Amino acid sequence: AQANEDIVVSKTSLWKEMQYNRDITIRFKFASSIVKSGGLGYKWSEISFKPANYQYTYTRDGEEVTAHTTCSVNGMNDFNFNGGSLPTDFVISRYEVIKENSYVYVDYWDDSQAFRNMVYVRSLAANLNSVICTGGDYSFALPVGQWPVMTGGAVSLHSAGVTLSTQFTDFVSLNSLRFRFRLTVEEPSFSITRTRVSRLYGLPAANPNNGKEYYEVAGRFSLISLVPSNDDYQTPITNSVTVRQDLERQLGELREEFNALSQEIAMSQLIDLAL
Amino acid sequence: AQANEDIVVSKTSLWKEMQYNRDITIRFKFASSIVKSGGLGYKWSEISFKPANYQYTYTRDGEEVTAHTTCSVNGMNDFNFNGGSLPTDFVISRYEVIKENSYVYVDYWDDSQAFRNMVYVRSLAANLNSVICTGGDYSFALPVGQWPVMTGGAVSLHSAGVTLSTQFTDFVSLNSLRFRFRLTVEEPSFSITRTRVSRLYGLPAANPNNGKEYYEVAGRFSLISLVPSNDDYQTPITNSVTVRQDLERQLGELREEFNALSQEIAMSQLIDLAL
Amino acid sequence: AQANEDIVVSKTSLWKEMQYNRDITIRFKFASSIVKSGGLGYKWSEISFKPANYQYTYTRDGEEVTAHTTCSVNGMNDFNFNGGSLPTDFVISRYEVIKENSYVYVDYWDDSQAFRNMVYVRSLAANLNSVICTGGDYSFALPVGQWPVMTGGAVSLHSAGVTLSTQFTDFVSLNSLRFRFRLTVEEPSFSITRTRVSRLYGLPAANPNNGKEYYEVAGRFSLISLVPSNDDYQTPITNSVTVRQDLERQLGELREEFNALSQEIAMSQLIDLAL
Repeated sequence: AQANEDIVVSKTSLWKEMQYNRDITIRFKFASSIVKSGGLGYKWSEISFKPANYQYTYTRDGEEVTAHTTCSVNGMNDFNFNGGSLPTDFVISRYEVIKENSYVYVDYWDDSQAFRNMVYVRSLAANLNSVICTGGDYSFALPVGQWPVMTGGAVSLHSAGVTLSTQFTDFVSLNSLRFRFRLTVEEPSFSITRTRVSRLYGLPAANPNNGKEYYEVAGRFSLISLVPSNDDYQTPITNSVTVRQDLERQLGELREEFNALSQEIAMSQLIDLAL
Repeated sequence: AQANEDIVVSKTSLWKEMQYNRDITIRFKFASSIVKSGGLGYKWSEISFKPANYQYTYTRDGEEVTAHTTCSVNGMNDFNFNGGSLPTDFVISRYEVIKENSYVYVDYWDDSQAFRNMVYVRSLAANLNSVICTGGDYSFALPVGQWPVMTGGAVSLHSAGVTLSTQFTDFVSLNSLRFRFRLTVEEPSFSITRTRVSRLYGLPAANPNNGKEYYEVAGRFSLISLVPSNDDYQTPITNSVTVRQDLERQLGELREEFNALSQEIAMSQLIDLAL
Repeated sequence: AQANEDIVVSKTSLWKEMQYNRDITIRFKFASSIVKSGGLGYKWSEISFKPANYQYTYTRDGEEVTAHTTCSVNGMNDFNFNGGSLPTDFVISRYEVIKENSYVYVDYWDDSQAFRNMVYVRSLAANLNSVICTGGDYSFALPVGQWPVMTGGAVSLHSAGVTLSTQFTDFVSLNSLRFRFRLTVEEPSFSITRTRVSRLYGLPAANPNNGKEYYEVAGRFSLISLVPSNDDYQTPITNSVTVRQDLERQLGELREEFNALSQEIAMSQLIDLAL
């Protein structure tokens, strides 16, 4: 049997149960959200994860296959480090770490025949190989003084159950395959340099990629889906999203008031610099 | 005939028409969005509603059924109250109130068989019982002076038409059932203490829940859906959302601007503290 | 024959293949996002496009049909204009323009039968006529100085391929038809007045509607869709979205910090009015 088979286990007039058994190259990537509190610059608000899309195009056995992957994390632990109540001590209100109790979700999609009209799926199963995700080096750019660097962190992702999901984005909506990963803490630990914290396992949520373009893991998946017998039917993929108009309005009002305040401030500095 | 039946009104080679007639306990909940303008703290920008999720797990007749509800409002009336044009007068540029002209929407979903692959439905109907919803007690936190409190408001929710809908979220996407509700004013009227306004009907948007963990209304729904005869197919439920990336970018630019302005202000405040 | 046909090209127990061929009135609309940087008010951070919803109701040949149209743009170029490094020169960090290399997407939907349970489509085609899109006059509200006005700009929208799409919103979710448009620059150019920029082509992202209520283009489409033979099945349309809760949380922290800073500024300014 080919590595990229496609078989029919039942076929009525309009519908047909098509089996698919195919190899895949999941190339995903974390993405971090860094919110820094105001004042001088010595207090950071959040260092968390954001679901991250990554579209690529790889080579199958004489075919070019475009893909779309989306990495997310669930059940992460919220740590924090506060060394003083004054505006000049380095503090991080809340930063996220990954351990055993957390999980790493990866939605995957391709331009192949398996994902063209997939809305129903049974007999789902996959053979995935394990990889090692290592964190990088994030230099907290303080206004003045020293520059602590959050450096280190290694954690091994192991295959787990598989499910379905939907990758929503501002361009495409994809009925996609959801691969789960569990975590086993590894030897390289992450530590904030020039600080009283070190030798704690996990992965940091500042620079997980470690300056990499992606994390690669190869796999195979096997399912049975409902596809119309005619191989010309198409399910809507693209999107045109206008969600959270109330949020857009809130942001517009905030920008208006912020421009008014900055105007008032620079006017106070202009009158105080017009002698 | 049972209360939670499951019938097969037809069956083809792959698909099947199934009828589902089931009892439900809609435990829903509102959620308010408050926005406080800058300046001193006597001026409020908006007090509105937001679509509010609530997931839970209730006992059926010997089954534990996990449920998921999402409330929302439409056609609400935007009242205002301005005591003057000064920084020190209490003013609320806009706050939302629920009345007869408006409608309340409640999306409902469960982990039962009626919802697993529900994409098509007909003969939809439900017999819901009416309830009462009373407003809360929201104490406007003013910087200095007395503390006005929005207190009162009671409206009875009457059952109306039933339809389908979709509960999108950052975790799950659900093909759900949409109960509609109309409103009738009641005797308890809402009013702001220490203010020249009172004896006006409706339900405030500051605290509708009245501190209740949820509002509860029982119901029953009967319908007929198209499901695959093989009860192993699964429709995609989970999500990994990255919608409004342009909005994320705008928020990042606004954070950068506000951090730079706060750093400027803090430096200008600290230069005067070196004597 | 008919202009609004509905044919049955095949039929089985529960499903069927229907062919719909209908005339339509695509009344779409552009929308701009004008972000103004802080400071004094001479510096503009960005002027971009945003996907624009517009819903209406128009008269077919004795039928009154409700419709919904969502415009978007893709591949738009980013131009910039800096007059100096000072706070007092009129600078536009970025404004978006449309040209040949770019494309305009229009997702279209009606309440007619062709869209009631459309999830699968084949033999999709369309005949569209060309229209003209022209820019208005966006006067930049400079606090002091002259008044630059971005004016002009005209482009011819020529039809292109048709596909499927999904219009998502905070209210409705529509499995819609995606008409694509390619562009050819016209003679009327866009120019900012009292400024050293003119005789450059494209469409300004400032006021693309030209003060109009919509841009109307007639059309006709033909397709072949899979529908339940029982013409009573309904697919979920309405929504209740709670997406980007983390973004809402970041915006709320931003608002709290901004209110605290504004309170500090206002107390600092009020303490100097006690004589």
